[PDB]
Amino acid sequence: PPPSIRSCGSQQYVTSYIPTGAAFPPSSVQDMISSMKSYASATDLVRTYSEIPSVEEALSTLDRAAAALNARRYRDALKLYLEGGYAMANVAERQANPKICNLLTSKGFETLNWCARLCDWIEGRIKEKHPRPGVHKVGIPVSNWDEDWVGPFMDEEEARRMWYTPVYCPHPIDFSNLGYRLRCVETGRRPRLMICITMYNEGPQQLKATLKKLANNLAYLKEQMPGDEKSLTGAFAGDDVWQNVLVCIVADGREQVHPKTLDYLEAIGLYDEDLLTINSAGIGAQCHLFEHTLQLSVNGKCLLPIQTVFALKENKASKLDSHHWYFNAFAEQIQPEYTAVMDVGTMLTKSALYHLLFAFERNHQIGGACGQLTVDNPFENLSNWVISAQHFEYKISNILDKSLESCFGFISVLPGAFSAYRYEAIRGAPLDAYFQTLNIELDVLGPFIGNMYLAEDRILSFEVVARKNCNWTMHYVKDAVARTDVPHDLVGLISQRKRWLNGAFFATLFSIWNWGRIYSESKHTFVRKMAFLVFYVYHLLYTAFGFFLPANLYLALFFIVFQGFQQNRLEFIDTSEYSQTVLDCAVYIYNFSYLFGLLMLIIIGLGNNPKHMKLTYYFVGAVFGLMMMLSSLVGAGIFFSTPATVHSIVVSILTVGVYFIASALHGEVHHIFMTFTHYTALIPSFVNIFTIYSFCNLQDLSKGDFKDVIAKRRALEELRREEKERVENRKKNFEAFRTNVLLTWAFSNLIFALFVVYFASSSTYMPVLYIFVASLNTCRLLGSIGHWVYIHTEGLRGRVI
Amino acid sequence: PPPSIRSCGSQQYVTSYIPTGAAFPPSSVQDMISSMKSYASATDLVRTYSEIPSVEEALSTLDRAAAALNARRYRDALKLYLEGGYAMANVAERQANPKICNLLTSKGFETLNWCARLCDWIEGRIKEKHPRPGVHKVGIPVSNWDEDWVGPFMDEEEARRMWYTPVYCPHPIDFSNLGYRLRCVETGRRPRLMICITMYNEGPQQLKATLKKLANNLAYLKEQMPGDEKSLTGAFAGDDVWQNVLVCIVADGREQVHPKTLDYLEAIGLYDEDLLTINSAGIGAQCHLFEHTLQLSVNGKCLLPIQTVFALKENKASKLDSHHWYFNAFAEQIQPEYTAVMDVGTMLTKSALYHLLFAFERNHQIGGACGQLTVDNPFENLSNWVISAQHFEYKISNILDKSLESCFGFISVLPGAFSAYRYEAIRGAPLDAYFQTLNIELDVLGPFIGNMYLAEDRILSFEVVARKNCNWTMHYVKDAVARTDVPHDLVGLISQRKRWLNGAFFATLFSIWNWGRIYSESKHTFVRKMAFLVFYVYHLLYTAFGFFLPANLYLALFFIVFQGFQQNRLEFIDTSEYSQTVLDCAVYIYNFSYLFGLLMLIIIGLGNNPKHMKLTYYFVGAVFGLMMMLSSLVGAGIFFSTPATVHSIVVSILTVGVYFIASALHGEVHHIFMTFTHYTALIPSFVNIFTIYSFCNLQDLSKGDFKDVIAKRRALEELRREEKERVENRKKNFEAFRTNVLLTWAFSNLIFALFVVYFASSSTYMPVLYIFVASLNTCRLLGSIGHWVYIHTEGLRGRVI
Ligand SMILES: CC(=O)N[C@@H]1[C@@H](O)[C@H](O[C@@H]2O[C@H](CO)[C@@H](O[C@@H]3O[C@H](CO)[C@@H](O)[C@H](O)[C@H]3NC(C)=O)[C@H](O)[C@H]2NC(C)=O)[C@@H](CO)O[C@H]1O
Ligand SMILES: CC(=O)N[C@@H]1[C@@H](O)[C@H](O[C@@H]2O[C@H](CO)[C@@H](O[C@@H]3O[C@H](CO)[C@@H](O)[C@H](O)[C@H]3NC(C)=O)[C@H](O)[C@H]2NC(C)=O)[C@@H](CO)O[C@H]1O
Ligand SMILES: O=c1ccn([C@@H]2O[C@H](COP(=O)(O)OP(=O)(O)O)[C@@H](O)[C@H]2O)c(=O)[nH]1
Ligand SMILES: O=c1ccn([C@@H]2O[C@H](COP(=O)(O)OP(=O)(O)O)[C@@H](O)[C@H]2O)c(=O)[nH]1
Ligand SMILES: [Mn+2]
Ligand SMILES: [Mn+2]
Repeated sequence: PPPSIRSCGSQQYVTSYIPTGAAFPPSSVQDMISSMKSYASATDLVRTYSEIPSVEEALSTLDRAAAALNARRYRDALKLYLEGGYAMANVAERQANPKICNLLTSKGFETLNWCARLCDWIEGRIKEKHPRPGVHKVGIPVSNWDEDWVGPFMDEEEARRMWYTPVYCPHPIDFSNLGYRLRCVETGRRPRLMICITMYNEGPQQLKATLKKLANNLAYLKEQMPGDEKSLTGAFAGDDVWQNVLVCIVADGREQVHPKTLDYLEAIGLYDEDLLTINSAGIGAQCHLFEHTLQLSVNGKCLLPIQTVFALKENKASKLDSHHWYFNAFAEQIQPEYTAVMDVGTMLTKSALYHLLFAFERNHQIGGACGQLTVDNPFENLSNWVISAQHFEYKISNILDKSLESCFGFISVLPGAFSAYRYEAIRGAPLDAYFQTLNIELDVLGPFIGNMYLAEDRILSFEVVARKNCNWTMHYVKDAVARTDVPHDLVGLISQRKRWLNGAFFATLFSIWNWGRIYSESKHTFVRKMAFLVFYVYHLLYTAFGFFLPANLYLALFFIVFQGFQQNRLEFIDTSEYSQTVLDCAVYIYNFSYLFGLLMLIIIGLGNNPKHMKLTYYFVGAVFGLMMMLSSLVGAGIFFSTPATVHSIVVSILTVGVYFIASALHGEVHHIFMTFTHYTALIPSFVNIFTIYSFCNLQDLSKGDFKDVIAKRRALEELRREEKERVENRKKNFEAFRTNVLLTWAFSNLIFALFVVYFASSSTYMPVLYIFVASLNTCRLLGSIGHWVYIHTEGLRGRVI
Repeated sequence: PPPSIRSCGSQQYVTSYIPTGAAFPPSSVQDMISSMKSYASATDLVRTYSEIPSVEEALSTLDRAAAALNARRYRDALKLYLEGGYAMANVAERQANPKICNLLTSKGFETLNWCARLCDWIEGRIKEKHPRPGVHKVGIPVSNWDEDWVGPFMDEEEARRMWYTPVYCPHPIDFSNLGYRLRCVETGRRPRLMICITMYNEGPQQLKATLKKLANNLAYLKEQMPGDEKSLTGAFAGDDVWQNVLVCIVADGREQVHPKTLDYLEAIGLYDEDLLTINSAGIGAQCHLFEHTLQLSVNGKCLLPIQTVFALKENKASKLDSHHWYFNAFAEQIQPEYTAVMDVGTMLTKSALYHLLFAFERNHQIGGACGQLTVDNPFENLSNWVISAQHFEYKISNILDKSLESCFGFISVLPGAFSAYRYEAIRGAPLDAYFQTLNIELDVLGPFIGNMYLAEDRILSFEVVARKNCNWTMHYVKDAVARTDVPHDLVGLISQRKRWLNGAFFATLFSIWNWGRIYSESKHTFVRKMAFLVFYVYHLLYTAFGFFLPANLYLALFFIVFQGFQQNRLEFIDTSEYSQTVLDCAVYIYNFSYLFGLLMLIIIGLGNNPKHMKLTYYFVGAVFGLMMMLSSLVGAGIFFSTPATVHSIVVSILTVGVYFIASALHGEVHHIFMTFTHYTALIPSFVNIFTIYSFCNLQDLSKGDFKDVIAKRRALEELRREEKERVENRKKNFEAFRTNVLLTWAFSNLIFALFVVYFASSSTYMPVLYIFVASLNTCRLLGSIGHWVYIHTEGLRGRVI
């Protein structure tokens, strides 16, 4: 017996009782239903409201249909798809803009055809697996086109039409099996060189500069004459080079792309928002790819056409995911010969690609090459210290380390900007090892592999060399000069060095651990194996010395400066005078200041982000710079007051003058003279701050029934709770590992420093440090000299062998 | 002219071109539409599929309708509500269970009535603001009822029916204006005492124990005889007390409530999942409240009925939000006299509520009272050290600090478990200051107020005392013994102490800062103001001494033990012998071990969660315990070998024996004898570990068109980005503040310790420390004696004044 609940939701508050077990009489319920008439009025209103549909409602219905289809439910998907198709077909007539009307009509027809196909599939007439809407790319004219632009030759269809398609491929390896194709493959052009330009949250200026530089490089490649020994022959000839180069611009997400970048892309005819919004309504795209052959004009000069594929991912993911998409999908489809990788903003020079291709074609044994990296505008604004210090560091590191590692044909790390590979030695196992993280959950991999974040470049570099049944060796080219941009403040430098140091240390540990695979599996010449053994010994020694760097720096400064001041060993002044208070006060002040600075640095670095702590980092850097400048002045005075000796001059040469010798040999001597003073004032800051902060933030890393409803809710809740627990456990493990590593490092350094201070004197420790430093710098100088000899000789002596 | 796109979504890959500006001819489009016939087949399938609706689909449609209604869109809300109502009305007939059928029929009728009301409102016939579905509470019989249970008297309707209603109130202050009511108010009973039992992720055993203890307390209150001077008179008499007590059980979220707790609640008839799922389909409830008068039986004895309101919040929020809901909604509606707050698991004793009510009624000036807190089963399992140490700390803290602060009538912090207030001094401004965080975004409040997390109890305690135009003083009752449960391991203790120490320190700073309001605004007696001044001076001195505790502990241990060993000042052994190596080796070992331990502790505490670092914390605690035990043994030997003096014995008494004197005065002497040895072995661990880890993790804290669509998307993205930036900025500010505070604390301690070590000797520093400690302990002992005198005298001397 139903109570008086005729007005229960209408009134503000209503109380009722619902007995259980009576089940009610149906006649009373029907009488209650028939006694209410107002409902019809509401019904009429709804029937009046639903007559005219709306674009937004149709898009929402299509989105719901796509979500349901991705959820393994088809009947609701079919109903929603039919409703959306009919709604869009009705709506298309009302719109006034011809573009919008045409796009809506095409989308409606496509949706109706997909509905028919799915209905046929449900009946079992068509046998497929995981049915999806058919691929339907759309070509539209460009809004803005330059009437006055003279190029080699451009078909009207290629020149004035930009193509678009959304993709659904969840595993990019299947990008070609699902039936997707590009304009280049369809047209018959077969590019040989592919360049990937990753982009995420970047202003239009950097992209414009990169595209202009690429066009200039292509023009220079075109303009070279034939018949010369240094001229490339083959598909890279003149007047036809622009058809053999393809540029993939892989963005990282609509949510983070700078709006001005989107405006610039729309200006050059590569991104139209209306087409993206309309065509991708119900597909549920992982990415959207636009294709064009863009033409760029700067000032009064016209550049060469560039074939461009712009891929925009719906979600956000790391750069490794962008490389995954690029390499797997596009490389597997087009199958090029040389694959080049660079970041946005890397402004090349005229003669970079020519040198790279020349080296690749002539040598035939190079499994990967990298160019020299330099800072844009080093001389300009010489007042700033950080830019000059970074310029000096880039020059010295490039010359010495790259030369030495290229002599043995094993580059430790190719720069993430402007690197190149040949797509024959990285197709199989090396790429699989490159993308090991993206295919396996980090719980299975463990902490060691997981912590190798922003370091996979070294993984690929090692895998190319140690590939089984092959002998691929990396190489370094001097002339491939690429100009980047560096942070102008301390905080950005700190963050960048954090990433670089973490990746470098863990990749180096992995390489040292797995070096044996070269002898076990690879097929190299015996001389190559011996050279690799020598380089392995050198690498072990250098890593061991670099792991104990802060203690060595502290000991050197302390001993030399202060125990020459206190124990009267400075040669330009006698300190046997004074009241014995200053002599100990200097040492106490130095020790207390150093310890307090280190404590403050470690607390701040482990604690919070280094962006709001600008003043403290500036203060610590200034203190350390003053200390290092004072120590350098005292050392210079000591050296210039000593009557000099053969041992002394040999040590001084092999310790300090190796930089000047190498720079004069390679002709880059003026930069060193300009920037050595600036670099000398940041060495302790570099070592301490960067290493400590890198090791501190290592944690940072990526038609049922009621019973069915209840069971579904319980299962979903249980699964969510289990997933949350697993994520928490993984984070706990990574934090524990990073804490253990940091404790080991800090305590090893402290114990070593204390033992050396308490159980050794200056006359018994400094010779060992001098010998170690002299040995390392002598090895590096020999490597640089060997590389220069090779680069200036092998061209002429290639005729002999 | 439309291209051949008849088969575009059907095929795997289709290429087409869509010109812009032509707008297409409608005749060709219509001819293309009329040339396709297969669509009808699909249509038929949909018409066949949509005939039979489903419960889950109806619930999903209602949920979408509620979401749309909350989104200020009414037409779509009206359509979805009508569709869901019709679907549920059709579905209700098919179900077999009478309960499900009745609930579905009632929900369908309610939905249809709400649809009619909303349709009338849209036409403007009814004038309202923010229309919402009408409140409709449902009473259902309990599944399990005890046939054999003899109580005082129970109406059939009250005994055998449980009531339920979902609420929508976004601002709980409006809980009574929206028209919601409780069973107690409707029935005519007017409770006077309200008890809130917060719950979040707790096992059934704790809740069962708490309910059993509450029933025992009510029975003891009932059984007391009248006509006695110590017997309460009024609404708390016998045979009718159970009607004047209401218990609010406020959960914290369905996602985190332990399933066994839900099963237990369903067992005693307070939670039915089917009713919750069905009735709350379209309201969009912030909380769901069930009401019952539950009867509990344990073993062969039957307890007294308890009026219970169980409120379950849909989302998760802090305990402060639960108190907000409880206080505002229920206190404003019922308007009780005394409000009691306790946590789940607080097992009371028989004579707790009686003592609390007796004190409140007799004194008439107490604006809030708190009971003594103790550990359950202290003697059992005496092998464990942590439980005994916590028991000793609870006893000593309670006795001394509570007695001294109750003498001046200002308790620093009432325990979060088993506290009480009178609902006349907290109704206005004090509650507004209590809930300042929940009504104002933390950006406006700033870092200082925001960092006062888990400390609002002290805020309320201070606001009650310093209320304008009133004189309310807090009070402490000795006999209100409540037994809690304490963590058995070091890690849980560490986390709990982290929370407590953070809250305590920042609340203490706030109180010291704003103490002037008592003199400025409050209306107290002059003698009260003088007493508050004396207590303020004592509080300042104690806080100042406690801020420099680690340095004082280190100095005391170092000086006494090691500089008695090295400089031959231990009185039971002469160290003028030995080869001068041990004498300095002891000091060096002590200093190095202490510094390394502190460094490890601070790095670990700042670094990661203290749950996977169990071994390191155990090791550090063991080292510090061994050190403290050795120091205690050496000190005892020194004291017992000295020929003794009046000054020495006075210092020893006023330093150590104050604990024993106070415990013997209050009769709790056996616990101190049992647990003093265990507590002595954790003092350095307590101080260092708890303070450092508390200060390390301070960061932890809580029908449009296409152009309209594009503008909507852009606006939503911009708003989301702005919100993300604001959240990041707030987190940056809080991290910076906590880092600055930690640096200040650590560097102050280190500088003080170094200065005292280098510029002072044992004979020039220890007397000051002895004087300070003796003064503080003498003041505390005098406070305890005064409190005991008051508690044993005022009862007899109340006749005089
Ligand atoms: C730590 C050590 O032993 N030696 C230092 C070198 O590690 C360091 O070389 C730099 O290595 C990193 C590793 O990748 C390179 O980072 C890449 O940089 C490019 C261009 O700047 C960027 O596009 C990439 O994203 C980035 N890779 C990432 C983030 O994974 C960096 O280019 C190397 N620098 C050079 C000149 O090659 C050098 C650099 O100062 O210092 C040694 O001390
Ligand atoms: C740090 C200092 O100067 N003195 C210490 C006191 O702060 C501490 O007293 C404790 O204060 C906290 C503050 O609230 C109380 O925490 C509450 O505890 C109850 C029951 O355990 C719990 O229900 C509450 O949730 C919790 N409040 C929160 C989390 O905000 C604690 O009860 C107080 N302890 C006592 C016995 O009253 C004492 C305790 O050892 O130590 C002083 O050194
Ligand atoms: O989430 C991200 C962040 C960055 N990047 C790219 O990775 C590189 C980051 O380089 P970094 O900022 O270290 O140095 P930069 O060369 O940009 O100054 C750039 O090419 C970015 O576009 C990316 O693909 N995804
Ligand atoms: O998100 C939360 C976490 C805890 N609590 C309650 O707050 C108190 C936390 O007490 P704590 O864990 O510090 O000590 P306990 O007394 O529980 O051992 C308990 O009453 C919990 O039920 C809560 O309401 N919400
Ligand atoms: Mn860059
Ligand atoms: Mn508890």
